[PDB]
Amino acid sequence: KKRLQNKNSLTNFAVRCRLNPAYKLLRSLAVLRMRKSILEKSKNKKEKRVQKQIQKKELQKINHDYYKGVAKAVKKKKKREEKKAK
Amino acid sequence: LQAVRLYEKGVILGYKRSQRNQDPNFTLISIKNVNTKKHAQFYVGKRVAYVYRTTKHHDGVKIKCIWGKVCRTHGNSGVIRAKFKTHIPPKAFGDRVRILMYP
Amino acid sequence: AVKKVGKIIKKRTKKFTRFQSNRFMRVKPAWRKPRGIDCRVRRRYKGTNLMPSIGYGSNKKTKFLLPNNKYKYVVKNVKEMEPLIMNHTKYCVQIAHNVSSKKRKQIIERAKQMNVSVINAKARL
Amino acid sequence: KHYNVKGKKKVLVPVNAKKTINKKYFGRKVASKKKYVVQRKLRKSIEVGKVAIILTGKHMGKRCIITKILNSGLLAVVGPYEINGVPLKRVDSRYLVVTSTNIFNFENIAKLKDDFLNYAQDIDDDSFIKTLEIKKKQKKLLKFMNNVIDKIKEIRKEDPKVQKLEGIQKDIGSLLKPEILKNKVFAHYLKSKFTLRNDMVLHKMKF
Amino acid sequence: IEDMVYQLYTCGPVFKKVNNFLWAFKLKPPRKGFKAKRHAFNEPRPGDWGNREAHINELINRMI
Amino acid sequence: MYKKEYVIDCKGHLLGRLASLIAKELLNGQRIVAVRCEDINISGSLYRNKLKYQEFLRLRTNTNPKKGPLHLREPSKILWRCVRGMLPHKTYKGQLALKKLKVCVGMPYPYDKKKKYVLPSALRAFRLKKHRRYCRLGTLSSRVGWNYDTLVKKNEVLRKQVSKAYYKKKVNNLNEKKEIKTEALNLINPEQRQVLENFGY
RNA sequence: UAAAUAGUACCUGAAAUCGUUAAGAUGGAACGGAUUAAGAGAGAAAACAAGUAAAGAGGGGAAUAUUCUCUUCUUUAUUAAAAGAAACAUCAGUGAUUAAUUUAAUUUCAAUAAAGCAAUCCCCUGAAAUUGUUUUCACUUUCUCCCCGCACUAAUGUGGGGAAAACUGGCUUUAUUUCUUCAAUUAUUUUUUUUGCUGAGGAAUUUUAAAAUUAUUUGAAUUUUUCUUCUUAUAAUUUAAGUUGUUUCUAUACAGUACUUUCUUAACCCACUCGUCUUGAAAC
RNA sequence: UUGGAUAAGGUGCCUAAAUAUUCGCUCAUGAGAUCCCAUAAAAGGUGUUGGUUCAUAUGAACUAGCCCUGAAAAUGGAUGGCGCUAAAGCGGAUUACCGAUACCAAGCCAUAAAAAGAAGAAAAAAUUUUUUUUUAGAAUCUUUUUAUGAGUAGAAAAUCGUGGGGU
RNA sequence: UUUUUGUUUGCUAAUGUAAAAGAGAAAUUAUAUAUGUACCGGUACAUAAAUAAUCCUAUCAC
Repeated sequence: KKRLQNKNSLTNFAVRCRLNPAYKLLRSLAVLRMRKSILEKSKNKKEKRVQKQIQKKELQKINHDYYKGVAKAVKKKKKREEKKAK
Repeated sequence: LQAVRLYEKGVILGYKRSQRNQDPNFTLISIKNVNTKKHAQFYVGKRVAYVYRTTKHHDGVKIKCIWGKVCRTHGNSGVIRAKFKTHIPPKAFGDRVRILMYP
Repeated sequence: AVKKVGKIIKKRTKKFTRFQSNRFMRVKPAWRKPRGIDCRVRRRYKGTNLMPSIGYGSNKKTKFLLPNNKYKYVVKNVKEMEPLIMNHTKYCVQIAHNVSSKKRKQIIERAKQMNVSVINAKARL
Repeated sequence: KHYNVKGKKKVLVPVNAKKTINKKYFGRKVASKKKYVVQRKLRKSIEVGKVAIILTGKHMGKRCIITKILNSGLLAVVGPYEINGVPLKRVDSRYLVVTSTNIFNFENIAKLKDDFLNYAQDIDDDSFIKTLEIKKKQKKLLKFMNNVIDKIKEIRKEDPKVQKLEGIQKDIGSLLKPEILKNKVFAHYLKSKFTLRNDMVLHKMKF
Repeated sequence: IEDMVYQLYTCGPVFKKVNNFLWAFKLKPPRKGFKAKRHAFNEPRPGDWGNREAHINELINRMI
Repeated sequence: MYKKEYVIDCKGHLLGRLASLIAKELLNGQRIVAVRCEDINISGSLYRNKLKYQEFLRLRTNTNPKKGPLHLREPSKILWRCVRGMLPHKTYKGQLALKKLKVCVGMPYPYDKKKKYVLPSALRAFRLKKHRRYCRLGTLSSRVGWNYDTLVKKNEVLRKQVSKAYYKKKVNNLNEKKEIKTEALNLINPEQRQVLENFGY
């Protein structure tokens, strides 16, 4: 067959849907999910964020222990150097 | 007084160029009051007229114009590249062009 | 530089000249491939007498046709227009250089009444 | 009529197909296989009452009032001839810088905005298209210069399709004359010509 | 093409066949350029060659 | 760059930076006139720059010094030669650019009565640290054999007095015009007055 | 003499070389490549007008030396059409630019106003008592106060020595996030401003089929709807199924000041003497 | 060939692109300035900039960056030149940009390979009737598709010409 | 020296632009500060310190 213009399979909607039969449904779902009104998220932001307090607690704890380990190694090396000095 | 301007003034620098090699498909143009890439991007679709005089008459007139169009910015200091219907002659380097407000 | 007239694209004008034919009278401008050993042009040095190559070839859909979008056919007789009766729209006619005035007039008359265009219509008159 | 792939609503208007090409093997055919083409989609800043600046014509630099979007992309404009000398002219959008001032943002002109719209609703592109017969008559006399120019003017005046535009011009100008004239600074603004001084930088100034 | 994308992204059972069926990608030069093709991506100085790990994505995006 | 001509007061500029800017302007086609070239500064001590010029002077075609590098002692000619060295003067366009430049010592008759511009990118005050040595081109030229420095100085002091008189007259005229403007601002219509006040006129 | 620029060196009469005239160039080579520009020569075979009516000159063919018909030139007036090019717009392909955006992940933050806690004290951080665990002091602002120098400062303050609470800074509660903040990176998605270049092809049995969109219609699903999805049928359209349209101009010309082209000059960039032997030649 | 974007390398001028941003070092009365590359050493410095280890913010000893001495050649002379010191030098860092006959998209030529092939009406312009084009079928051929293209010595194919012969 | 028309046998009418579109802009100087004024370089007082990021000039025909 005669070669024609290679349509952009990403931006040309007809050929994109031809190549991916599920793309029209996927894009429609994404668009309607984007269409959600701001009031729901405005009223639910604090409800969503407050449930992450335990994660924040363990999340601080892990980094605190990591820095404690770093400081303990630093102190041990300093003490070893002091011992080597004499 | 009379003879309204309604165009911005520019100067024809050389061609699109490297050291010891030329690409006379694009002409470097310096526009009057623009000195940055951001400001040069403002004049991108604009038409350019190289209006020059001539020793004798050609259509009853002593003046003729080479038409071109801004294509993209050049460098960081507001120089642009322009593509003309015919390559402008290197005798025109340093001459004046009109960056018109249309389109 | 290319020149484009309608569907016709002439990929290059100003026919290639033989290397060093500009400064030697015994070297004619007709193109000859420089065989040489260190010949500049053969090695494709910058800025000297580029060599012809197949890349310059014309689009074969519009290759041999004249600026009138017709192929030229050279005739020396009135009897050599019968093929053109069926090709009057894509062939133009050119009269051979060594055809006398009488035969030229006859050929022009036949071409006109065959509505076939003539390239050198006003020769020898 | 329209299509809205990816939510666009591009709007389709019928398009003719006149270019004719020869077919591959036997016949000839019309090259264009399409019947509709998407519409012009003019600039956002283009409204009826706006005042714009002409950039290309013999009226370059003059200020005019938008009149009507002419269903073909071009827009009718009237720099009211009684105040400015700019006639009822069909101009292209991109040859026209539109300012931010509306003629109908004035209190004494928002009243007659409706009459302005009623007068302007009846102009069309055919009225601006030059007729073949009058074009032929104008070109006939080309085969002294003052007489030629005057006869060209006379033929243009006697063109029956110019006269309706002249009448619309006259009535719109009569409608808009006193209200415009009673805004003295704005009247001078309209009668003035926009020039590019060497202190204004057109990538900084606002239209 | 979605099946091909799946088989390529997850090294599925039909991976050799899909990869061989696919012509070698002919990429553009990077939009913002390279750093130094001479030097490694892992060298402290700017460099390009070697395993970029997840950083190949931005380079592909500029090259595609 | 977009003027008929640019007059540059070369006082207090660094020679190389000034020459580079001038050369680019000339190549782009802008005619410039460099005045007070004797007050150009060069980084580095006066002795160091004098050593450089002696190196330049020792340079000549020993077969025939007439064909040799002409050395030129006037500071204006020194600036001209530096600009030429920053320029493709052996081509037609480069030669046109070179001829578009005019250099003077002091301020002659037409150029003392027109605006003088300054290139901040080449000012010594902005380009040299205060603790680093610099030299004066006129002094270097006098050490090299120019011997017109003092005459330029006295011409400059005379021009200074004339310019001071002109400036006093201009200041008086400006004050009178300002008072006239304030007295006339009350006679125009209030709407125009508010427009002017709003836009700072 | 047909012819003497066929005059005895006599057919034709090339190149090298030289003369005349004209035009142009000309700062220690000249020429050249590539791209244009200015001039000067030429040119209409695509670079508009097919046809129609009349009269003038002709040529043919058919019809049984007399009728119809076909046409070629010239003039008159009498109409189109098409072709190219520009501008704008549309679409598609390929870029450039500036505004964003859904949903998640990653110790984020930062505020508003009402309480409270700690005072070298707090979120932190620092120094000391087979791994964890625990303890001590030492960490802050002042446009505060006291003493000494008591004006000594860089200072519209200052150096040293002591106190103070808690504005500041930190923490603990409740309500809010449009007063203010809601960042950044990544993953996953959806758009958007202004714009450059390009338009191959032309589908008599795949430019079809489908894919998308529009308007009806059937049933279902569902993220629950003015772009929700999946089909049942119909009719269309293009986002399918590689550029189409409008308006001008050329131009109402028959060759010019326009258009095409050759040549001559410039100008920007580039360009070393060819052949040969040679590892290697512009080669002193 | 038309656009785009880059490599190497550059962005003070010559020279297209930064007198860009950000942090240090260096003053040279022969500073220094891109692999190959167009020389520099032993030994020194109370120049300045950081570090290290010892002695009640002092005295030492080291260490290594830049600078300086060591460092002399013949025509006049070369970081390529100008010149540059709030670098246009040296060591980084952050961006943007410029920059190929390389890369990407598209067109066209040829080469190679491939898919395939031994008959019917299309359009436009005038006014149902005319007009204008075409209405194809050559097998070393026709249509379409993809990839590719340096080249001495050397080889081959297809073409282009000359004297003479048959047709 | 001023106005109108034009430069559309080698000659005897005759045109060229490296750059018009508002091509607008005269104080001097110091850069770890300057400049004006008034008294005797000093004293005092003002001014200036994104300076062109400014100011000035344009359209109101008859």
